[PDB]
Amino acid sequence: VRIKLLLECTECKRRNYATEKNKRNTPNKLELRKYCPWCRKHTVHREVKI
Amino acid sequence: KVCEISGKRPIVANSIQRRGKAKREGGVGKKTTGISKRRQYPNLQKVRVRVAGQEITFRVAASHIPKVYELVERAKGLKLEGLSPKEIKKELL
Amino acid sequence: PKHGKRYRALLEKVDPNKVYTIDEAARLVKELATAKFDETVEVHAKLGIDPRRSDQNVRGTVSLPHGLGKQVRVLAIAKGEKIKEAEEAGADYVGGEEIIQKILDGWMDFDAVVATPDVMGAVGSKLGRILGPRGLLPNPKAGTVGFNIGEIIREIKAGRIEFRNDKTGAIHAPVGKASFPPEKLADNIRAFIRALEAHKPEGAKGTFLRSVYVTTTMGPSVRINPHS
RNA sequence: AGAGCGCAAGGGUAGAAGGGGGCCUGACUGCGAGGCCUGCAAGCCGAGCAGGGGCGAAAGCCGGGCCUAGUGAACCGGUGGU
RNA sequence: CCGGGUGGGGGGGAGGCGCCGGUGAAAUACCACCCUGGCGCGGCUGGGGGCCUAACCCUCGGAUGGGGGGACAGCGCUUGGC
RNA sequence: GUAAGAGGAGGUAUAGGGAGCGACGCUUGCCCGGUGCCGGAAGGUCAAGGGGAGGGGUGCAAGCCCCGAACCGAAGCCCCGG
RNA sequence: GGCUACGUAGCUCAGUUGGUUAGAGCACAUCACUCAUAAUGAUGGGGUCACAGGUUCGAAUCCCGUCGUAGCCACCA
Repeated sequence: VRIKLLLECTECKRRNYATEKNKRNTPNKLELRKYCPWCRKHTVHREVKI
Repeated sequence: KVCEISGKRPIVANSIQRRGKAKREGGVGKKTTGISKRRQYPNLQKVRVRVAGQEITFRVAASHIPKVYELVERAKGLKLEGLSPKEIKKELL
Repeated sequence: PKHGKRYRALLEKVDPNKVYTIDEAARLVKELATAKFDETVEVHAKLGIDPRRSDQNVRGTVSLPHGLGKQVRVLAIAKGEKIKEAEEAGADYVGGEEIIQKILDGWMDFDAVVATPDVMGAVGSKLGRILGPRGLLPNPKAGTVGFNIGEIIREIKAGRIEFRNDKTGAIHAPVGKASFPPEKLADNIRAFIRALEAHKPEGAKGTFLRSVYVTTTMGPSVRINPHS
């Protein structure tokens, strides 16, 4: 439900993506998880958009 | 009707006001799709000008009145006499 | 009498419908200072960011690639070790945590504060009713929370400026000092334009650069083609 | 093993799936042998390869949750990119 | 805000003020813009009323006109509603 | 009746159209909450229009074309009472 | 969706551009007055100004984020 809602994660260093979910209710401020983009190896990943 | 000048007779059905509701984009469209059909017809009016030896009227188009006064100008140039209202008015043009 | 005699002549030199730009302003407004001493070029800058917008009142922290000449003395509350740094900079009696009452128990003579982030916390909670509200205490962007804020002590001893918005963007850029002629006026004003464009809001539509009024301090000022 | 394993029951499980701590973020990418299932469609399962990544002394596990419900082909378009 | 501020006319005259100190959030001549509310105008831009007739419309024993209404009414296009 | 015009009526609020009841005798109680209807020159919402702060394509440029805020644009429904 | 207004004591309602010192009638409370109830006067309990954030030294008085309430236009592959 939109409370857990649905958001996506983009890398810094210009764009990139990966598919995820959230949980605003739970102590969920923002997120800087650590994944892999299409280009190169594993890196940052920043939280953004709907 | 039909103007005595440059035609200007009615228009019907798929003339239009349609209705529609129409498409664009303001989401998936303004309201997307939208569609219907209607009716539409011209203008006409009255110009009862004197000129020459008598008085005469006109069924003038929306914006073809200066043309009427022009016909007046051409009218003055010739011999417009006797008693014959629309009869003269026709010899005009 | 109303605006004085000096300002009636100095009125017959404004023609309140002019521009000058940074150039003619530099020169003729270098003249527009016949009053006392070191009139501060008061670039008076006004824009449009709705006198708060929650967090859009600039801060702009600038030195104007020259110098002022006045004094701030900083004081600093720099937890012993940081005192050392400030001790080769310009910070009077740096007092680790003790010159706090020489601010709080009524003993002024200072500006800025630089202090630290350490004591910031501590020393924030004490004088945040005077230096804070009025304009000295930390404001973590007014050159007052750090040890790289001592490099900033030299920054504040070469020019701080704290561009804020109050009710009109307003800010009064300070240099001019009626002893700088063409050169330093040109370069100073242009520099301020630079820092100006540097600190920008995130979507506040309008004229980012109306009022400039480049008044020395005692006279005329009419705009600078708010750009060049 | 009658406890627990979110939620209904069923299967199962203390040689762990349960309960405590440390590092983390494999709800990974490009693919997929060969099988479940089945009118179509869709759904289920997965070794390995390869990039690189977490943890592990290693051996090694990792394509979320012990598993079965928490789901909607297409047409329309919204939004970021190529 | 009943406290004084703001302005002009004058008498008359060589004399009258601003910082710190003091107080509080702030210090009060002067200078810069701006806000509050107002007031006058200049650009744009509308709301409301009167008078006029000559568009348009009514009528009176033929009327080239007199009398009534009149920029609405009638209509043409378009605008949203019911 | 698309219309010209027609009936109304060469009649004029004791006159003309629409509705409920149905001689005459008695009589016609409470509710304006939902709605219909009457009015009400403050106002919310909303149209094309009017306007132009602001953005873009493109030409070297002059320019051309599109997007468009503030704010003024009705009926109406909401609102107000009967 | 977009725009608008309101939500503060158990009830019902003001204080609204600050800067003070958060109220009113009902009701509860122990009284007072009357020989007697009621009428009314007094003192207390109840606000946690729709919840937070930020503006200010100092907001229930302002901008902002979430919801609840309603109003019209208006969206729904």
